[PDB]
Amino acid sequence: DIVMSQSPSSLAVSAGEKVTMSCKSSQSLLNSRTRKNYLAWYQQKPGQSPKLLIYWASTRESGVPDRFTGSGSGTDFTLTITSVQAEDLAVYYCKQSYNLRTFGGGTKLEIKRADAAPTVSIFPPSSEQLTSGGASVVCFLNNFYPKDINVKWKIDGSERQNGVLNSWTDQDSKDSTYSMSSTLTLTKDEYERHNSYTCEATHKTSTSPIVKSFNRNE
Amino acid sequence: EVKLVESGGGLVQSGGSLRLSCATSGFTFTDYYMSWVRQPPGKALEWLGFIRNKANGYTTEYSPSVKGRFTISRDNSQSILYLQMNTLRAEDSATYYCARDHDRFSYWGQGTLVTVSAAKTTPPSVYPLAPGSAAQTNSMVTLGCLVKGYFPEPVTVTWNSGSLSSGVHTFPAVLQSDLYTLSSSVTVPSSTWPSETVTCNVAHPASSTKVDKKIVPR
Repeated sequence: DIVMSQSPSSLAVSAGEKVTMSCKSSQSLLNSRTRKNYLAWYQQKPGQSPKLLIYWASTRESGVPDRFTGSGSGTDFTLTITSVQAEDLAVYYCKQSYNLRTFGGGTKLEIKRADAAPTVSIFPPSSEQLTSGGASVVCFLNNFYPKDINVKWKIDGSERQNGVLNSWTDQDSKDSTYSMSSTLTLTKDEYERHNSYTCEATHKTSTSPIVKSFNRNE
Repeated sequence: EVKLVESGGGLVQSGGSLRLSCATSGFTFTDYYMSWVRQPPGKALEWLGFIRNKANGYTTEYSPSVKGRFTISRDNSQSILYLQMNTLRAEDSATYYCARDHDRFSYWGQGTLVTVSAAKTTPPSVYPLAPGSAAQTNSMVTLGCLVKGYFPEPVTVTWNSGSLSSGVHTFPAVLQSDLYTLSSSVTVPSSTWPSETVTCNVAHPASSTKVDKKIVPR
C-alpha cells in the first residue's frame, strides 16, 4: 500500500502571504503510459465535504482560483497558495490514485490576525437543570486570538479540575477569531453547599486573568 | 447538475451490520468508478474502496482496513451505489462519503453519519443560560443554551429561527460519560432583551425532537 506523508501538520499566516505545503509518497506516482503524476489536492472546510482543487499534480479543477498551484513529480509534491485569503481556512489533503487511493494526513491552514482579548461571561445552573438533580456552571470566552487560552474554575476560592468540559470553535470565517465554552458540572448537592463560583481566563493579551463570578448569597 | 445523496447512516451496536446508499443523478452512472471514503470526527480522510465502471466490468477494490468486511455494489438501472458494512466496531464511527471517481470533474455527497456504540438514542436536555439575578448590565448582553445528555450526534441550534445569526457561536459537542453535550451563545444589544423574545431552537433528528427554549430573565 502506498504511504502518503504531508508536512507540516499545521501552519498559520496572515492574509496576502504565501504558503507552501509538502506531500511525499512512498513510491513514484508517475504513470508510464499517460506520463501523468496521479496526485491530487483537496480542500476541506469545517462542516463540509472535501473539494477537489488540483489533479494530475498540477491541473487546476474548473473554477478554482489561480492562486492555488500544484507542482512536483515522482515522490515529492507541493501545493502553493499565493495571496492567502481568510476563506482559504481549511484542511488540505493530498491523495494518490496511482495504485488504489490513499490520503495524506492533512495540513491545517490557520489565518493570522491581530491579538484580541476574550469577552467572558458566566452563567449559573438553570432552575430546570436543578430539578433534574444536576448543576452545570457555564463560562463563554468569545472572539479572541490567538487560540491558546487557559480557563480555571474556583469554588469558594478553591480550584476545581474534575467535571470541567471545554470546547473550542473553528477559527471564525468572518473575523478570524476563536471562541470557547467551559462547563463545570457538579451534583446539585455539591452546588448547594458552596456560594461563590469563579471562571478565570488567562490569555496573552493580559498578564491579569479575566475573571467572572457569581455568589449565591447575592 | 450532478448530485450524490448518501443515506442509511445511523446508530448501530458493536458487531452490527449496516448498508449505506448513495443515490446519483445528472450523469451517466455506468461511465464512472465510484469511491467510498470516511472521516471519523476530527480525524483524517480514509479511502475505503471503489467499484469500477462498465468498461471495467464493475470490479471492486478495498483498502486493507475493510477488505473482506465491507462490500461495495451498485444498481446500474437506478444509478445507486451501496456499501455493505459488517461486524462493525467503534473505530468505524465516522462520516461516510461517496465520490464519483473514473480514471476529474469532482463530485462528493454530503456524507452520512455512522455511529457504533452501546449507548442508546437519547434526546437532549435543553437549559436556558440567562445572567444571574444579581448581574449588572452594559450595552451588549450574552445569552446561551446548554444542550446536554443527547445521543447520537448531530444536534442543530438556531436563534430566533436564524434571524440572530451574526452574534451566534455554537460550540462543537463533546462526549462525556457516553452522552454528548454542547452549548451555544448569542450576543444581542441590551436594549433588545428582555424587551424582545430570544429563543434557541434545538433539533435532534435521531430522537425526532425539536425544542424551542425561550430565554427569560432571572
